Amino acid sequence: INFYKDSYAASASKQDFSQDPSKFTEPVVE
Amino acid sequence: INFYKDSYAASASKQDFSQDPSKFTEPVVE
Amino acid sequence: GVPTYLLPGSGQFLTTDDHSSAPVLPCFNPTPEMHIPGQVRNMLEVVQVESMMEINNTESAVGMERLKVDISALTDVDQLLFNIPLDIQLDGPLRNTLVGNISRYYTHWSGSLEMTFMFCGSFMATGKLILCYTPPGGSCPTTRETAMLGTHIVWDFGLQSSVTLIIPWISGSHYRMFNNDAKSTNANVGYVTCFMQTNLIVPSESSDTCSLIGFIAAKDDFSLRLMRDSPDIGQIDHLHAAEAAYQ
Amino acid sequence: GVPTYLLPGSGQFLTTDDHSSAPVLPCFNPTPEMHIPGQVRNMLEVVQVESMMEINNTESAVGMERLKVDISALTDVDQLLFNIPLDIQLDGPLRNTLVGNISRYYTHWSGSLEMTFMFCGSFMATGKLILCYTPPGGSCPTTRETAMLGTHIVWDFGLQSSVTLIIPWISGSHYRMFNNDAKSTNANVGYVTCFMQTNLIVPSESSDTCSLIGFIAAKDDFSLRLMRDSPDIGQIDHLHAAEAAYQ
Amino acid sequence: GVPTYLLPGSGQFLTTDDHSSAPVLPCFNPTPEMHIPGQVRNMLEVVQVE
Amino acid sequence: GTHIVWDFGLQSSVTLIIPWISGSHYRMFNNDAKSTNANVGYVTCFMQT
Amino acid sequence: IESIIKTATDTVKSEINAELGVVSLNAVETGATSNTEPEEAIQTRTVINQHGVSETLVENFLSRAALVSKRSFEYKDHTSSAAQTDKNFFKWTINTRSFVQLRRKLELFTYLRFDAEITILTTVAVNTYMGLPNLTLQAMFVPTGALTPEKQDSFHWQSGSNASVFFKISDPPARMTIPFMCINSAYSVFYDGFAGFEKSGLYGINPADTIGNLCVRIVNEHQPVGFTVTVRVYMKPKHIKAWAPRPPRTLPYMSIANANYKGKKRAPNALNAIIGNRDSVKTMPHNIVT
Amino acid sequence: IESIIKTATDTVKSEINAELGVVSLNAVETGATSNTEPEEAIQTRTVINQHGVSETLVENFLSRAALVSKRSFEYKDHTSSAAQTDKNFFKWTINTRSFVQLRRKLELFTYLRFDAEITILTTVAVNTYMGLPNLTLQAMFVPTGALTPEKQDSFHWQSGSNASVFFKISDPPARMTIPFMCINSAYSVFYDGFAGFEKSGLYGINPADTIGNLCVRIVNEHQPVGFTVTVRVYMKPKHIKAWAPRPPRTLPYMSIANANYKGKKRAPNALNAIIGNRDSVKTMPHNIVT
Amino acid sequence: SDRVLQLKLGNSAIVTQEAANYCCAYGEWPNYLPDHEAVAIDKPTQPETATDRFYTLKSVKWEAGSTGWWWKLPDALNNIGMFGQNVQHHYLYRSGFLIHVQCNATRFHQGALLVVAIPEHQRGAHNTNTSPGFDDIMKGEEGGTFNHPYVLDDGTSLACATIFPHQWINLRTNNSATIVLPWMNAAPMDFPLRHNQWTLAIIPVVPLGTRTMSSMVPITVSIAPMCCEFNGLRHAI
Amino acid sequence: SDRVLQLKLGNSAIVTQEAANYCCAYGEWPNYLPDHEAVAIDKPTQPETATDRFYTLKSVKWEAGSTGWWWKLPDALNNIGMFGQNVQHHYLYRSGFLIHVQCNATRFHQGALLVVAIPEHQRGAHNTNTSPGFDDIMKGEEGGTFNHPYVLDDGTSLACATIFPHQWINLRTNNSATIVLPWMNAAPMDFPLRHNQWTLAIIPVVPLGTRTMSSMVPITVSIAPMCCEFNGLRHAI
Ligand SMILES: CC(=O)N[C@@H]1[C@@H](O)[C@H](O[C@@H]2O[C@H](CO[C@]3(C(=O)O)C[C@H](O)[C@@H](NC(C)=O)[C@H]([C@H](O)[C@H](O)CO)O3)[C@H](O)[C@H](O)[C@H]2O)[C@@H](CO)O[C@H]1O
Ligand SMILES: CC(=O)N[C@@H]1[C@@H](O)[C@H](O[C@@H]2O[C@H](CO[C@]3(C(=O)O)C[C@H](O)[C@@H](NC(C)=O)[C@H]([C@H](O)[C@H](O)CO)O3)[C@H](O)[C@H](O)[C@H]2O)[C@@H](CO)O[C@H]1O
Repeated sequence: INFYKDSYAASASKQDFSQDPSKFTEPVVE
Repeated sequence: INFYKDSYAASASKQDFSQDPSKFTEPVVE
Repeated sequence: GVPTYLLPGSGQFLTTDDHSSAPVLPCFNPTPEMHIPGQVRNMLEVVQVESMMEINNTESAVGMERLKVDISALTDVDQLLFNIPLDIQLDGPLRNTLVGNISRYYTHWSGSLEMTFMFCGSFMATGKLILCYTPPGGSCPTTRETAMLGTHIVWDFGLQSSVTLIIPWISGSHYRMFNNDAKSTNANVGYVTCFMQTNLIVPSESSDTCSLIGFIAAKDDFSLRLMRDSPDIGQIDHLHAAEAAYQ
Repeated sequence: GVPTYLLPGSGQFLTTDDHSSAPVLPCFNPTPEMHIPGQVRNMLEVVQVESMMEINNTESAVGMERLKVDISALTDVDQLLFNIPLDIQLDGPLRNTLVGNISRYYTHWSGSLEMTFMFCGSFMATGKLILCYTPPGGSCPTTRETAMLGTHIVWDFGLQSSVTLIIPWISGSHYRMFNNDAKSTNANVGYVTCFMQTNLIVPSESSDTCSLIGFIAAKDDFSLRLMRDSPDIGQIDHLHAAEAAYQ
Repeated sequence: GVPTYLLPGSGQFLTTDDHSSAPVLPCFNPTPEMHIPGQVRNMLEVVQVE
Repeated sequence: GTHIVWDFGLQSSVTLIIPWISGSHYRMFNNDAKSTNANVGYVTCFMQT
Repeated sequence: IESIIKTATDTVKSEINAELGVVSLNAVETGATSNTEPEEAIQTRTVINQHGVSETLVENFLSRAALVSKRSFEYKDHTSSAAQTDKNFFKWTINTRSFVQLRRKLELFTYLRFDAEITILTTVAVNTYMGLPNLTLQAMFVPTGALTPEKQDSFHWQSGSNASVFFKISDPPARMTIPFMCINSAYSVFYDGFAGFEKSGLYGINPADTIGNLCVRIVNEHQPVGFTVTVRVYMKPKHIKAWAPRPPRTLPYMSIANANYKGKKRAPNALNAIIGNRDSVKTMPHNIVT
Repeated sequence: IESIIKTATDTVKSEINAELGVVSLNAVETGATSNTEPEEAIQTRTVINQHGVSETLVENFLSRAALVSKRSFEYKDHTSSAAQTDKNFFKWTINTRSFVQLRRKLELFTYLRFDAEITILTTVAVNTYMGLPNLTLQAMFVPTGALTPEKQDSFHWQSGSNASVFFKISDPPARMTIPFMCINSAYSVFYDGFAGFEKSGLYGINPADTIGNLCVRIVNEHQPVGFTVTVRVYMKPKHIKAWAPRPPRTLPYMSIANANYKGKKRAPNALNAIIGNRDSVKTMPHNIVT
Repeated sequence: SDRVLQLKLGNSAIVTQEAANYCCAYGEWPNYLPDHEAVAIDKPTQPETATDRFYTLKSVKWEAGSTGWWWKLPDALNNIGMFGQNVQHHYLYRSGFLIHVQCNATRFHQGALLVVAIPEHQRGAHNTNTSPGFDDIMKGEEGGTFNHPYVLDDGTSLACATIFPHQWINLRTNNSATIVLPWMNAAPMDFPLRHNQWTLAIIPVVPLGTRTMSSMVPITVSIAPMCCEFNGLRHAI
Repeated sequence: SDRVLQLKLGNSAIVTQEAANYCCAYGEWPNYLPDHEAVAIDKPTQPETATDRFYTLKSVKWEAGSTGWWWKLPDALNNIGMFGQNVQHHYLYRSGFLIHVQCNATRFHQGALLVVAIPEHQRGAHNTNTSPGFDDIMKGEEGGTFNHPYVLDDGTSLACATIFPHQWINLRTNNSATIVLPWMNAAPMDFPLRHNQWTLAIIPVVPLGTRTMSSMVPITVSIAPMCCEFNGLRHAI
């Protein structure tokens, strides 16, 4: 919980489960 | 009350009143 | 901000408090729960399992001999065979039982007990016993005609290897308590006695002395309150290799 | 005001806590997010990229020679070429890999590995290898007929510069753990061995010794738990010019 | 009461913090706002004057 | 192999089924006991207790 | 049949039975406990039993915070101390087996899955008296087998990825929850085997069931005088699932590495006499005298 | 294709393959990783995999509070001390490169955008012992290149516009969040160039990526005795976006100003031998003996 | 009804007819490992009737001064039949067990057998700080003998061992015990050569006694593995 | 299908036909700087075919004891063609790159080329605390040679350099690598004379080997800038 006026003040955001490993494992075009 | 992001952080769960003593007192089949 | 004030008890560590605390490992995912057989959710499930009484807690009874009572053919009638003290909070034949060891983590207890005795003579061994529960008050009954005035079961162990003596919860108070006083009106459960109802009567090729294994469990009206440290384990030193955990 | 009391853990600084804290610069507007290529949201994305195993971690193999395995024509059949130890939490051919270095920030790991071997002889170089994964239990297999009883791929590198040996997750437990014990049943993954399935057969104007580059990645069933400091970097001093940050 | 715990940064005085604080004079009524010419709400207004 | 364990305490009888386990549809006599077309295998009895 | 039990069961009133057929006599040999009800044994009354069963819940029975580690060390200058001594810091492999009250309670089960709430109490004593320093301590959680620091000002205390808690002696005790960490779905309280592929490994010890390491230093540089600093670690199991109950430990524990036994010299809790002796089986030990 | 991944992927059961056409054999030379599934390599079973992936989230992987600065200084009268000494105050240009656990973790990426949560632990030791003073410290955030104070009672400590935090040693550690401050959308963890228009500038150092300055004094006038005051600064990156992963540092770090390398003298992590040596490529290093 | 019992697994069959209503351990029947609990991703071999069949061990002589007998599972079976071959050729193992313990005597004999299956019977040694070695624990098909069965060789108690899945062979009542064990491990599968999930303990609580003609009374242990799975096929260890 | 490749940019064309399916770095294609990411407010010059065209560098001799070659972008192109003139006359620069690395040999030759484009390859020096100078880093069209390519001249690793956008030239399989690089900077545009966004590294992981007639085997680097923008027009620097 955040009672500060700046949004950077908040706790860490451990909620981003989006992965795109294919930009490193398949960076090929065909 | 729990303000932590992990569910294991919570207080103890003293609410499970399910009993099955017959798996120790009657472990027989007939 | 928020106007606050600290109460008495601020900053204390009660070992029985119930609070959330800081996760040492954030985003740790514990191993998935797998079904394991035999889950216990309440210690009264264990306490209802019958386990061997050490009725033969005498000298010369060595180890496993303490878990059986040898009965023999007698030549006098109505004879006493054994008796059992009944305070599960104390040391005695009930202490190293599943009902006894879990109860001695507690101080207060209520509820009926069952005593199951298994006759372990031969098939040819016949006889009748009377298993008497005496509610407390006076001395332990020593004659059969005094003990059968209390709660009793009469058991022919001819074809029947087992009976149950229910020791019913007969107490003035809702609970009985341990206070290190065996003779207390808040503690004493009374007595279990066994008598020859007829006689152990065996033929010549059966063993003339037969054994009884006694069990005790709690029933499902059983309750335990006021959790305490167990008097059954203790230490006055550190254990071996406990220093090796610091090395 | 509000009646409060401080819990145990009040005033502590856990380095893994997760709280809002005071903005040092109020109304600071951070620079607008620009799209940058190659964003990583989860370290398992990195761990699935195949990277060179240092299978030739021997003396006289100097620097870059350690990242290839030279195979030669042999005059005996079924011959062992190389083997690979498989604990990614330990030092060995898997440690300085993308799967190895990220895993050694962790203690617990699950999931399949892939091993990709690139044959780097000439076009005229022909031959068949068998790449065997042996699940743990006993010693590393030294003969071909012992190793092919485990998981294997047979690879003709005639037109085919690469194959993949999937090392499937075959473990009793959900995770394998590092505890600084390579031979532990909770740690040991088993073995990868390579054998001449036929022979490296080159003509006179090809180089008679050919090289294999081995890769390892993790698959997408891969998981890492219990974050720890890496044993791969360390210091016993301050670095150069670190004092100049105080001047 | 309320189970609490103090965080790191408890008791600190950050000179850029932004909190309500105790009124030294309760029920003080400040002088009514009068319109004054030339109010600046943002320092970039000044910075655009040549 | 195929077995039955028999307590003859109250039980005067048991049956050991010798199941038809043969490569061929039939087994044949040819005056050769050790022939793969002839030999049925063995029945043995052991003290279980 | 599994059911929700919040109170002990009621007693129903019963009458006189005189029946030729269905049975107080059961079958022990099946391994089943007697299902004989008190209604079937004696002539009962109706009792509405309102006795709660919540204090014998396994969660309540095991979520007591219990002393698991107690380490004193000298807080002083350690230029000329022995190489055995804790030189302003100790490490501790977290176990539940060093203190026998928690050990016997956890060894009532074969399998336990719990989160470990770790509470750290620090007391300090002057080794003349000038006052007690409000010292900062670092407790760093290190995994099983991982690198632990070797001196007080080690660069392993920087905790780039290890969790460390900093706490002061004047503060409330440091408190962390360690999760259920095992690679298995439960800890093995007893492990009947070797956790290694060779035959020289330790019996009874599965390192999967080891929580980890508490590496506890004093962050402060040493004072001109010496102090004895006692760190007590408390563990409260929580979110507890327990499987397969066991006979309780009767004999005194000998070691933390195994279940070795000696017994006491005499009854009670001797090798050949667990319960204290009475004179005969017909001797009543606390007979009421009238 | 970008997707939300909260658990590791399930394994589907597979059967016997005997097919003339589509392929366990891929193309390394394209730079692509092998897409060979275990279903296509061996004959698999169905596994519903419930293993979470949240601990390898880059936010969790990097939001550990790590030691970034550790400065001891004498708290005493500095009338007659050397002009090198921290005379009751130090300044520190905030870097992530002085302590190698955080440095290697942040140098796993090319670009990082994070807010810096700064935690300040202060410990004090007496230089005979009379007790520890509850001293007030000032930590003043000063931008890169801006004016820092030159003495303890400097008039630069008035902080008309610089953010200062005042904190006591008996308090919990001082904690501030520094925002993502860079003039760019990310910090450059590695900077392949010069950040100056002449050819004499420093290589590898972009001052855009410097957070700023911690100017930390003791606010108190000096006591009649001297104290050693150790200030430890901890940085937790948070709200982290990470771009372009890199090979991890293998050789030991030499400096904080650059990526210079020496290696260790022998394997492991030597210049010509990163992994420790075995005897041959067919020697198994921890072979099970039976 | 409770006495008559017929146990057919594979090519093996057992008719006991002085039985006492078989014990299913914790009310749990053996099953194969389901997909939502599975870990090892290779397809397991489930040999069915080649392994799920009664394996009779060597009989032990029930004698007057006997203390007890124990066999550890799967270790008592790891070198027997096609179960032992699947154990030796695979890294991983999972099965249940059907244990059938057989001991008859005359109607003039007396004696009680606690037949108890102990999960994770971590044995303690007596009067020493040294843990039991590999040779003390891993006896195989021969099994071991209890040293101090009154504390179950682990400092606990024979008296409370009825908390474990057990039956009795009281020579009055019955001549056979039958315990059905499921998989009992914290892990889904296991390496069968270094870990024992169950210990069958057979203990003389009441000793063998008679006054008729003294015969050798044996105790015969027949163990059927149930729902065998084997993962991690390789060469024989 | 993967082998045949046709690369037309401006007046330049490349047909490689022993290729291995081109690498788009991080799955990102070069674009012009959009208005929501733009910073410099003057209208950029986008010279299109005058700069977005293949620039061939000097070839390097692939030899037996070769360690590796590197070129830094845009620095290798800052003095070539109309790209170099737009670099020298503008303060700001933004482009992507199409790198085409060419090396063929016979079917009797062996050798593997790691062709890897490293973003922000901050080079470390060996065995010193002094940072590399301007002359060590800014080589221009000639490029540099790896000192210790096994740690990529920055104390890391060749072995993990496949985390970067890369292809291989294995002389068995292919004779050309093709990496398509987008803009890779923390800033929208950049001053091209003091900062290198990409370093093309070309490293002999497997050395050149044959037993046929020894010919000079060259490695030819053709780099096409893609989507060039130039802001801040002034005199030539
Ligand atoms: C305290 C009191 O009112 N009377 C004492 C007598 O009880 C005592 O007689 C001995 O009592 C012993 C009690 O048995 C336990 C117990 O307290 O329940 C059994 C416990 O398992 C055991 N604990 C451990 C860790 O071994 C515990 C322990 O040995 C004692 O506390 C040690 O003192 O004892 C037992 O029945 C003895 O056999 C019996 O003689 C007499 C001494 O004769 O002292 C009275 O003060
Ligand atoms: C601790 C144990 O059980 N056995 C020790 C042996 O492992 C050791 O043999 C040496 O082990 C070395 C291990 O490699 C690492 C590691 O711990 O993983 C590789 C790390 O990258 C490296 N870290 C750094 C910062 O360089 C680390 C470090 O060098 C060591 O911790 C320093 O002690 O080592 C490696 O494989 C060696 O080649 C190998 O000989 C033996 C010594 O022979 O000691 C055992 O106690």
